Amino acid sequence: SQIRQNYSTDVEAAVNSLVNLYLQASYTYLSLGFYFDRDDVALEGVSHFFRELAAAKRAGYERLLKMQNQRGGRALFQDIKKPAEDEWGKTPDAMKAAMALEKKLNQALLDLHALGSARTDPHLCDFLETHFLDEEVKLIKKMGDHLTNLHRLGGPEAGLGEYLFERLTLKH
Amino acid sequence: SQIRQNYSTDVEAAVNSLVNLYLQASYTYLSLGFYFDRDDVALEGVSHFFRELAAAKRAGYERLLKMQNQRGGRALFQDIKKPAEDEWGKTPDAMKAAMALEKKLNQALLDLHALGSARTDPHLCDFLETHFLDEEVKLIKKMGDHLTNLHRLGGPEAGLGEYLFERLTLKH
Amino acid sequence: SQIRQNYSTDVEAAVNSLVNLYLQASYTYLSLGFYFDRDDVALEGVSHFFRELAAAKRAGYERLLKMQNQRGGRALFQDIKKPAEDEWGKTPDAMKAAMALEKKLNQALLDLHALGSARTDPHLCDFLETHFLDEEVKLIKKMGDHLTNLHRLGGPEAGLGEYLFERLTLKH
Amino acid sequence: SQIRQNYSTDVEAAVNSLVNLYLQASYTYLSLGFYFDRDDVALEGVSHFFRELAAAKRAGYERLLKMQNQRGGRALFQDIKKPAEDEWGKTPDAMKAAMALEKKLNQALLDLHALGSARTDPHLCDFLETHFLDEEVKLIKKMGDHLTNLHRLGGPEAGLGEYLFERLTLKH
Ligand SMILES: [Fe+3]
Ligand SMILES: [Fe+3]
Ligand SMILES: [Fe+3]
Ligand SMILES: [Fe+3]
Ligand SMILES: [Fe+3]
Ligand SMILES: [Fe+3]
Ligand SMILES: [Fe+3]
Ligand SMILES: [Fe+3]
Ligand SMILES: [Fe+3]
Ligand SMILES: [Fe+3]
Ligand SMILES: [Fe+3]
Ligand SMILES: [Fe+3]
Ligand SMILES: [Fe+3]
Ligand SMILES: [Fe+3]
Ligand SMILES: [Fe+3]
Ligand SMILES: [Fe+3]
Ligand SMILES: [Fe+3]
Ligand SMILES: [Fe+3]
Ligand SMILES: [Fe+3]
Ligand SMILES: [Fe+3]
Ligand SMILES: [Fe+3]
Ligand SMILES: [Fe+3]
Ligand SMILES: [Fe+3]
Ligand SMILES: [Fe+3]
Ligand SMILES: [Fe+3]
Ligand SMILES: [Fe+3]
Ligand SMILES: [Fe+3]
Ligand SMILES: [Fe+3]
Ligand SMILES: [Fe+3]
Ligand SMILES: [Fe+3]
Ligand SMILES: [Fe+3]
Ligand SMILES: [Fe+3]
Ligand SMILES: [O]
Ligand SMILES: [O]
Ligand SMILES: [O]
Ligand SMILES: [O]
Repeated sequence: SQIRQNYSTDVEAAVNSLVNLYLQASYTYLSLGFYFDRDDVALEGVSHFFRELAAAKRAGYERLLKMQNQRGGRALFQDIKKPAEDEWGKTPDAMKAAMALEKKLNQALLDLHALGSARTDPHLCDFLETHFLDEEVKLIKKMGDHLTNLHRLGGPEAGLGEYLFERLTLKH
Repeated sequence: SQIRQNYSTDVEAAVNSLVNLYLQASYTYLSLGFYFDRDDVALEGVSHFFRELAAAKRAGYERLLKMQNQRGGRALFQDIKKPAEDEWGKTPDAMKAAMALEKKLNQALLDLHALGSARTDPHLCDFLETHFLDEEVKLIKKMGDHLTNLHRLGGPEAGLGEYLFERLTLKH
Repeated sequence: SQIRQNYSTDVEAAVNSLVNLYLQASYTYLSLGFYFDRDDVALEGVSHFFRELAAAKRAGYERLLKMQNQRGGRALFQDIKKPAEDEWGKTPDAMKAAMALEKKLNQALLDLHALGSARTDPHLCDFLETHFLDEEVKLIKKMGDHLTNLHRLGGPEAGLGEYLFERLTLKH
Repeated sequence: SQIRQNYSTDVEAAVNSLVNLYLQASYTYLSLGFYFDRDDVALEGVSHFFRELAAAKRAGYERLLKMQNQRGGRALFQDIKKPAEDEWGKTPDAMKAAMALEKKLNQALLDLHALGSARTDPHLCDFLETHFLDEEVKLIKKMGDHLTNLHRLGGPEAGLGEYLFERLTLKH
């Protein structure tokens, strides 16, 4: 590659791998979005929430692909694994799956930062620090706050709580 | 008729019949509207909802009458049957009646489309596809979502649920 | 399903299947987009073209999922197969792959319309006629025009032709 | 120095050295700029391109000098070596020299980041990551794309290609 400089084959491949993980996360949020729009689930604000996250994850993989091209890497695509569930349960259930997905993405970002740090690749490191790491932290914090409010709204009176949460916390 | 072309007497008569069904549906929504405005029911957002539907149904029969005249058909009017109930119960009860009415209207639209398809009358078919069929589907979906939220708000704590739903979902 | 009406299990399943085909088409256009952005391909207007198509295909599957929910269907997701190529060749090569993909999507839309016509499902038919069929026809025509201009720019002097086409036809 | 803190004499000296390298790069782009403005070269867009880079490199050394003063370092200036060529050839030739210069600057930035990382100097590191490293990567990618388009426009018909490239890619 005429442009490649300080860009290890390991990072290149781990970037391709993180791309597939963003693709799959996007796909998982697509499924969660349409799930909460089902006439028998009918929680519009929950649906909007997961739909925004599909979009955000798509921006992530688009940014990883762009950086791949900028460093002289070559994208390679693999199959995107279908989401882990077909039916997502109640808002708390779904929010827990989302939390678990985001922790997985955050761990992959941290592992990739470790890798690029090990190959003394500071461009790759700060790319992750600037466009990914703070976004994950903010988003995980938000999901935690959501889980805390669902839990406080939970238990015996849980149908009402899920309604209120969707109406009063989730936008629209 | 100097203008009539490709317009079967069967469609003409089924159009007159669907007009009476829209008239009766309009009438049913009138009754539901004023019912939820009673001082001892007092759910303004529910009342507004059913009042908007009376208006929407009236637009439907006005459009059917206009098309009747445009094709060279002749309108004939029959008595409009009074609504099936005088008292409509609680929001879920009323919403179920509305769902059942809309399914009946949708079945009549589908039967009329089948008929006009059988008389190879594509103008009539696409008139229904453009001005009626998508409206029914959207409206049925909405009523289903409503029923799902009333159900989740239902059971022991149902008075509070009906209040919240009217305040937080139904506009005004 | 409390809302489902005139919505066959066959259409439901063929809709789920067409969703996966749009997902895979989107994915193929993603790969084509980043491919033409490689420092050693470097045809920005070609890249923009395929990137817009990824977005358009994504709008398609989002619309299919929305309609699925509106009719009372249930989305089911399968793995998304990786694109057929890793490297896409020259502009004419890529444009031919795109043409072939769009013909496949158009054939699937036509087969689904045939199916829904066979189950006398006019809502499904006109949904496809309104949001899909004309879009395919316009897009195929455009791809054909592109192929005709690449061909006229082709042969011995082909490097120059690909440059001119990207600069003077493809926007930016 | 009353302000100096965590600022090694090695970084200080390597900063002075990188300043001279930016000064010399600026000087090289000055020469390339006026070269493409010669009546017998006459490629205005190529000239503008290299002139903008002289300016960009000057901003770099001005920023390095400012940071030097901010950390309590002392600037020391050495002779600026004349550019390596008097005559720069054709657009591809010049673009290759520019690529080679930018790779040299990028290697010096990476070496300085390694150094400041070794002296645990995170201010210096992030200064480079924020104001230098991404700029180099973007600029190298652009130069690569340029070289790819010149190459595709090259060979037998090369005079025409250089004209088109200057007119249709290079701004003005
Ligand atoms: Fe939001
Ligand atoms: Fe399961
Ligand atoms: Fe399941
Ligand atoms: Fe940093
Ligand atoms: Fe860092
Ligand atoms: Fe928002
Ligand atoms: Fe929003
Ligand atoms: Fe709303
Ligand atoms: Fe309203
Ligand atoms: Fe009764
Ligand atoms: Fe009664
Ligand atoms: Fe039609
Ligand atoms: Fe039709
Ligand atoms: Fe209670
Ligand atoms: Fe309204
Ligand atoms: Fe209103
Ligand atoms: Fe009020
Ligand atoms: Fe465009
Ligand atoms: Fe192959
Ligand atoms: Fe290949
Ligand atoms: Fe049709
Ligand atoms: Fe020639
Ligand atoms: Fe455009
Ligand atoms: Fe555009
Ligand atoms: Fe451009
Ligand atoms: Fe410029
Ligand atoms: Fe020489
Ligand atoms: Fe010389
Ligand atoms: Fe750093
Ligand atoms: Fe400019
Ligand atoms: Fe300029
Ligand atoms: Fe000029
Ligand atoms: O939102
Ligand atoms: O409304
Ligand atoms: O575009
Ligand atoms: O420029």
